[PDB]
Amino acid sequence: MQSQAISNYENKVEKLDTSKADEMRAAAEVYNQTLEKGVVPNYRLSEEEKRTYNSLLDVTGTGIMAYVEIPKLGTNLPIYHGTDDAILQVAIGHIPGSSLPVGGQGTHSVISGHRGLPSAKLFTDIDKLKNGDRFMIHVLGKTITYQVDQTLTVEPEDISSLAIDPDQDYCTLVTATPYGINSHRLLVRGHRVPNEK
Repeated sequence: MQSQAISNYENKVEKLDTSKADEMRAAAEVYNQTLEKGVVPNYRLSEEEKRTYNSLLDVTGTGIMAYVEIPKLGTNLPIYHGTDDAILQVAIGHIPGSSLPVGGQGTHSVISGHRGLPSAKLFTDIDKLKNGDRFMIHVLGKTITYQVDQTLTVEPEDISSLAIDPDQDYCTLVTATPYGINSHRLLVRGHRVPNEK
């Protein structure tokens, strides 16, 4: 299911000319440059903003923009647009209003399984990631590597650590961590490092 989705993504990417892939990825980077930085993120999009967001990195019909690879956890998951409310029950979703997952200075992308059904087990083992561990975003044939440097457990309202820092390139993985009689969020942040040749 998740394997099939990723195969379908890879097939579409292969069919694309490098020119087109580069054009699509540059459009995402240009969009990221317009986002506000150094502030608590605003994750409430207008209708016009949603239309813009949905039109970007629309590789497959289903709205898969990329996939994440976490070698240590044996995890490979397709990343959907975060407006696709139904599919987020069984798949990872990018948080709209955060940077699209194409990297660059002054980007902080956020991808989450917090809306996933328990049986879906989305990012169920990201609590096992330690500082120094790597994950990779695969987007339109480009590999982008992140090294985890921070693991926070927060109340769902506290998103201040998801701010876009103008001089950094961060990706945060998010999941629901239900302990006690309440629900919390686990935020696993990595910073951009060079790829493994």
